[PDB]
Amino acid sequence: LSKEIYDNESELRASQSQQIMELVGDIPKYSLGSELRNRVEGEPQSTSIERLIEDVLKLPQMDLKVLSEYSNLRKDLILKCQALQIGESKLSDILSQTNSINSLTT
Amino acid sequence: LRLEDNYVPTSDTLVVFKQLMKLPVTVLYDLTLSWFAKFGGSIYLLTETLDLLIEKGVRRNVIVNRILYVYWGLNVFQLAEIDCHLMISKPEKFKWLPSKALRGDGKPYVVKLQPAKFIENLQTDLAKIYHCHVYMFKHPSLPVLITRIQLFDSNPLISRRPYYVAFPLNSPIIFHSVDKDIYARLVLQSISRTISERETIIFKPVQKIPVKSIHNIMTLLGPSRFAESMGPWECYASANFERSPLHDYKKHQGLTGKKVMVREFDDSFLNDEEPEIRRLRLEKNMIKFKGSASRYSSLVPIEKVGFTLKNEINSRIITIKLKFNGNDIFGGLHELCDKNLINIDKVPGWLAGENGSFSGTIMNGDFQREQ
Amino acid sequence: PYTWKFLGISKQLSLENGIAKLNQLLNLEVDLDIQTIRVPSDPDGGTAADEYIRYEMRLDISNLDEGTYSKFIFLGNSKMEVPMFLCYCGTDNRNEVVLQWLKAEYGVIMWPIKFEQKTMIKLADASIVHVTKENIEQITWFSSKLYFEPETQDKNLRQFSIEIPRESCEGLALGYGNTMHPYNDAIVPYIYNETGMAVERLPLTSVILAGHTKIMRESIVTSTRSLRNRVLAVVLQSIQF
Amino acid sequence: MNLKTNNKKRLTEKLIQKDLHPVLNKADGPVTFRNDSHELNL
Amino acid sequence: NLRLSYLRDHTYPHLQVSVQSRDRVHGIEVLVVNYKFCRNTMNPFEIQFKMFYKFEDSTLLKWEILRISTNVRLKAKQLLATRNFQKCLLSLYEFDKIKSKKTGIFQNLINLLKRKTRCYLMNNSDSLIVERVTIKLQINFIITMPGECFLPMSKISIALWKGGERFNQIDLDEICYGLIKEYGVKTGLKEICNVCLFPDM
Amino acid sequence: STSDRSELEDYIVLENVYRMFGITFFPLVDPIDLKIKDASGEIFVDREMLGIRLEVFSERTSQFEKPHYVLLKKRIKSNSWFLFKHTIPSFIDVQGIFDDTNGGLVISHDDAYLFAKRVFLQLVEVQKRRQIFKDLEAKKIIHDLDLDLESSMVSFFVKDIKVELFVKQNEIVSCSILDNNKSKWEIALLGSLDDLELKLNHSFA
Repeated sequence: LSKEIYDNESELRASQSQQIMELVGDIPKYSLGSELRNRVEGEPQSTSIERLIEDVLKLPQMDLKVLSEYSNLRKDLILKCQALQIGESKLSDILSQTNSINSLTT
Repeated sequence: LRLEDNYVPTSDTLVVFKQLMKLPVTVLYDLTLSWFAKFGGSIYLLTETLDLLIEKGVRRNVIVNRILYVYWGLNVFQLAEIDCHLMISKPEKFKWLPSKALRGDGKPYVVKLQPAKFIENLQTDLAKIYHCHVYMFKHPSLPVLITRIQLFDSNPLISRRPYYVAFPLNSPIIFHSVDKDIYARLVLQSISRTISERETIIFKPVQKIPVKSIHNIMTLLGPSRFAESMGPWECYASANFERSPLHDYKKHQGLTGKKVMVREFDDSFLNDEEPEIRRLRLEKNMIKFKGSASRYSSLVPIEKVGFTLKNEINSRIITIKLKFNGNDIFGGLHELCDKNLINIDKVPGWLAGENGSFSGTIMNGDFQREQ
Repeated sequence: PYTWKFLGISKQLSLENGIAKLNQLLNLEVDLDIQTIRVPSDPDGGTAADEYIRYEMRLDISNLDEGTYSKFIFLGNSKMEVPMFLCYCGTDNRNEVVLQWLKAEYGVIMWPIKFEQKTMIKLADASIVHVTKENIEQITWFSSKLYFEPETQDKNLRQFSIEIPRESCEGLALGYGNTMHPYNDAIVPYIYNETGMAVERLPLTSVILAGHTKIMRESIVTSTRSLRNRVLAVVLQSIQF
Repeated sequence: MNLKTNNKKRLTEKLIQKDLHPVLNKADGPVTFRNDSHELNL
Repeated sequence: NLRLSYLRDHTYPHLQVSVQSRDRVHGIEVLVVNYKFCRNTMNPFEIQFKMFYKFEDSTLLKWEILRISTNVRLKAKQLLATRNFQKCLLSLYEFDKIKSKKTGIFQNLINLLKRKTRCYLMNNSDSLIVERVTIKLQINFIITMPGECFLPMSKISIALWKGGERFNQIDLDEICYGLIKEYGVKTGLKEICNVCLFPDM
Repeated sequence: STSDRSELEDYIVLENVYRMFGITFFPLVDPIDLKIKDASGEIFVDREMLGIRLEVFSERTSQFEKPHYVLLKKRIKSNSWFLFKHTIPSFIDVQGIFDDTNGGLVISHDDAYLFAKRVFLQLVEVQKRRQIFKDLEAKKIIHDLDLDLESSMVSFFVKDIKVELFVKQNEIVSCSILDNNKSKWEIALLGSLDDLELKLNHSFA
């Protein structure tokens, strides 16, 4: 009788486990990079801007006010890494230019 | 249910006695000090007791009774340390098996792992399946990382055979101990999943025949200059023939000249004194089977090798299948050539010892390994 | 599974006489056919030093067991130095009592025959030359598995084998040319050319064919009871001085 | 499977698409670029 | 002789090396040597070095520059203060190779575009400007010697003009990057001048 | 043999000044396929071989290091080299680079020279990555440290903090500080490799 009770409760638990796994995904795991889930779980102990850049372009897009705020923050971070790459290339160009100027003055 | 170091298993005491009797006294002193510093049981007051015991010149039996009857198995971490020190001491007992680490298209991936964060990740991946305990140390001489993975079962906890996975420091080739049970596939697959963390890695095995020691497999397939030459090209893996361009030119092989012997190219071997010519013949055999100049054993002892020579005469594929055996194959082959049984003028490169411990076929004069 | 041990015979003897003494000592009856066979019946032999007299001393008993079944294949020639020899199989006691009778009656000298390397090569050459009834020699092929067992320092190289498949053997034979000796003119020069391992000087142990025969250094294991004419011809040629 | 079908659909709609002068001479192509790039350090 | 032939012809073509003298003190050794990079026969530039071996426990102590042909001297002024002469020799050789390839590419483009429309070079040889109808196309090819990788890396960028003003730079940079990525260098530039023609397609 | 001795000495010192470049192509012959043509008794080579001698020159010890060798053998039916027996350690991937150069097939000599130059750039990058950390140790700005075989992952000590670095090709990508000012100090030292030498005096003054 206890075995049949457990079998009936496992059959009831199967539909519950399928329903609570088929809820709204809420941007679930196995979809972000390493650094996003490491910042989720806290204390990453190793920051690296290149992996943050390569993983922030991998996150998808989507109480709709917090959804609009998330998409606005996503556009903001996209503009951040865009300006970062632009500034890095321009800084390399400026450094080459002033290296030529320093060579001429010396 | 990931077991910590303070848990003690249920094993027989006499087999731990037999294992701990295979160690010297100073490593036993270091083990007692480290275990009492980490766990203790029955500060510096009990240290001078063993300091006075090792000064009197006691045997190993009274000190192994001391260590087995001030802790009375000890724990899982103490057993891991005992077995790993036994691995360091006698390396000829184990048997390694290499496996490459591919990713993406097929380009090899260097592991570049760190010993801190890898261990908890491997343990939290393995604990969702079985009871497990991992332990990872650094080899004191060779620059590798040996990881001892131990598993358990419930009929309290019956132990399993400990599974070893040896990581070299900067190579895409990962050695593991030879097993084929489902626990071996589980541990290797779990390591292949947890070492990646950015993009997925798979472990295609590069060899099927096991090799004996860790120095031998490190010299064969680790990060080393001997990793590909290994045979008659052993001179290029040590560079004993040339000096730097900033060296003298008076002591140069172009200026001094090396004593050589005129080879024979007609079939003058099947028709069969001067000890300088005998010394030059032994030097020729030493050149062909080894580098420049015991006395028969090679750099690495190879256990088993199976060749296959698929030539092609008048559009007929003529295969033969050489197979070898024994302790050191190419050393015994150099010995058989040294007794003038094998004509060294017609010994090809693949038989001579190059691409050692690789049993593969030959299709028109260029070696290739087997999967 | 009929392991053919080999023994030598000192003096040339006839076998039609004295066999009744073996019958009286044995209380059995044996048949001794007199086959005046001749090797390579093709006419390029000169009909001189090519014929032999074979005495297949069978034991026509109940054949329920093969280990007690023992033939005695003989050979002889009245032109060579050592004229005769025999070869026996089985694990019967009748082998011991008949070697006792052969030592006692005719007064001959018996000794076991040890094999060379070129002798084993010629036996592997001759154990595949099949004789048909149409007076020609058709040659079958077998995926031969050679063997070696040398002794080195610290047992470095214990044992190593050279295995050649059947189609490769037939290809080497057809690429060498038409000859009646493949295993001494084609394969062994091919192994010497592509490996440098001269198999005449390396220590042979077991030239094994593809389940057909198994030539050793002390015996010959076969699958059928009978032994061919060229095999015993090569063996009798080998023990000369 | 969705990426395979999407790749096939993209190839079929690009076959209808118009690229006559600057693309259709190759649509020896990317290998000479990598050769000259690792040669000239581009 | 065969080893010097493999060292001279097969692995360093058009390079004139000649040892000059050597001397020893009591245990060091001096060596003066010159190189003449003769890939550009119209104006080959040379250099002269002077090295000081330790000659046993092999170490370089002193090395310096005797004289440079005044053609790359300002460009070499930044590189010859790094005190690593292997980078100096390899950078000079790679600079000669890259400059010869650049002038070959530009000679090919001018020999293929001198028929239909006009053309002229620029500052030294670093950029090339063609014109049509008006519409102008400027292609840039800058060789940057390293300073503060170490090989001299090159840069390729193009720029257009519709007569009125310059075009946008982002789309032209993306188009020339994709066209060089897809076709090549000797073929990509022909395609980009054919698409800046745009008479038919 | 005195004038010929001086000529051979000039030849040897010319070989030395060419070998100071770093990438040289020394000739070689595999001693198994020295087949005789049997037309006059002379010996022709069946399969050609060309050996590359990579040689990186250090700056700290001011001497040449152990030279790494690459050997190429021509295939028997394609007239293209395939990488026979190289001596480079396996963290620098050699076979994939040889497959990547010129689409897999290498015909001319400068096509091999491009592959040799790529492997040379990789080796010199590893050597400079080791040298800069070794001279940072010798200048006693850092305490005892450990290096990898390729000097891509190191861990040194400063006066209070244990610092781990994972560096890519001549520029630092991932750092680690372990013992809200820690994150600023973490992102500050990121960048080039001589910038690390400059920025270490910016926080240890």
